[PDB]
Amino acid sequence: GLCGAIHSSVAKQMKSEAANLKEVKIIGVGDKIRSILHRTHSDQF
Amino acid sequence: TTGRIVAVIGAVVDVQFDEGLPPILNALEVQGRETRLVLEVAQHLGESTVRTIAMDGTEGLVRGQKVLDSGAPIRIPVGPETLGRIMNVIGEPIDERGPIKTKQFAAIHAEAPEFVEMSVEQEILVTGIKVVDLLAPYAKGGKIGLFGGAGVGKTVLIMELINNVAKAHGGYSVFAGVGERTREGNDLYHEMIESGVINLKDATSKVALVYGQMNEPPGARARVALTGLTVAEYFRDQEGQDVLLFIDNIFRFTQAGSEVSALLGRIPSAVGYQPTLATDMGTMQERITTTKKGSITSVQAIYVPADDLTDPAPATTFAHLDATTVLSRAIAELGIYPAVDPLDSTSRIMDPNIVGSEHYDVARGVQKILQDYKSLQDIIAILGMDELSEEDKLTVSRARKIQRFLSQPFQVAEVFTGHLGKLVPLKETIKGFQQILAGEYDHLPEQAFYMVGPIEEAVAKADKLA
Repeated sequence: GLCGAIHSSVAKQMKSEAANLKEVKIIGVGDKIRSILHRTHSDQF
Repeated sequence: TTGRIVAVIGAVVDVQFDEGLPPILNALEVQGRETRLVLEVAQHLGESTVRTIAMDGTEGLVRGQKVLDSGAPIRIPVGPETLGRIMNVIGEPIDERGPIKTKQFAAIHAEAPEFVEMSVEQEILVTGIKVVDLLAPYAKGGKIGLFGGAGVGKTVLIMELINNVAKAHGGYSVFAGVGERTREGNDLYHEMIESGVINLKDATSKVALVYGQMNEPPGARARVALTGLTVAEYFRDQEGQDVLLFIDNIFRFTQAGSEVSALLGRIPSAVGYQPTLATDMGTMQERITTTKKGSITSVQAIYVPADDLTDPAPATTFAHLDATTVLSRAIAELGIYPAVDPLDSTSRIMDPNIVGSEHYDVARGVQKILQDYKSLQDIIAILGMDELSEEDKLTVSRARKIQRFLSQPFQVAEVFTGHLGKLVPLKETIKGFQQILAGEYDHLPEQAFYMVGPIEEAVAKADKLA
């Protein structure tokens, strides 16, 4: 972390898609994504 | 009775009498002077000597000089013939328009209305100022106080209120300039003339002016408040009138007291102030009040030294108000005017059973979000917003938009805001703040909310910002 909004940005747009959508399945490269757009979507990993 | 000046130190003149020692508070006239020099007795030092406070410069006095007991305390012309006139601590006209020809004369020292004489009606006084109306609403016949360090907005706020409230008030007004700038008295007088609240042609003036400014010796500044006060008391009780009483600045009365106090020979209390600070504020503040006979809505500017609100002067004044508008240099420096601190201003009317729960819930709503923003600020300060939670960042957005929407252009400050003064109606304030809270404008930019009246203008500004 400590890089402004690098993670929150992708996460923000990531939740947006999963919502607007067709089946949903996701992958996160970099632990931060797995901790952020996570809980709400673990059963979606 | 004729006494003799025994000692002179600044404004403390000690006079000795041979037969007939004047009681405390009695006004004596010094003999042998080009102009009137009234001395107010302060205490009996024993040995037939009285220690007094001069009401004007004491230069030229000489030990052994003769002094005459006036037989009473400073007395001043009271009645409707003071309306539209400018007067002194000692009640003489200073507007070069002749004598104030009144039927009665009142003494500036009176006791405060009794307990049984008190009133408890609580009516909201809408001013058109967003922050004040929403968060620390004033009240008819109530006591309001505007706390402010140097150059923060106390006077501009009094002016705007004079404009927004005094101007359309059925009933009289009394402006008492205590220890402030002379130019201001002059700025006001002429302005009052212009808008016709002061009429030099007819008897239609609705304002009486009393002044004891920054150029007077301490004793004058220590008593003019009492003098403006007395004028107001006449309309209240002798005519059952609804009065408006503006004082700029009541802090100066206390300061004046601290100036003579060492001379009266007193061990100082904390911060060099006089040990009698509270009682002096008290027997004076307690006459500035509404009663069963009449109503006094009073707005008092309270200068805060070195910006320290823990200063004995301002500190001791909170307890006398019903509503307080605490101005902040920090806010002012952000460009928010009026620079009112939203989490530090209060009003005994901020009760659901008085302003309605709609009002009561928006009010507490706004404060809660600003309080929340306030705690995030420490971290925002080193690391900015990045590390903030999506949720936390929304309080921050809303808080910064609420903070801006609390500012507003005053007619009186048009020359500086570069914008036309606005007066927002209460329901417009309750509303505009609801929506903000409610997320109905999370899309607009902050700048849209800065310096506007009604919310509708904030939306527009947003379009113009494109």
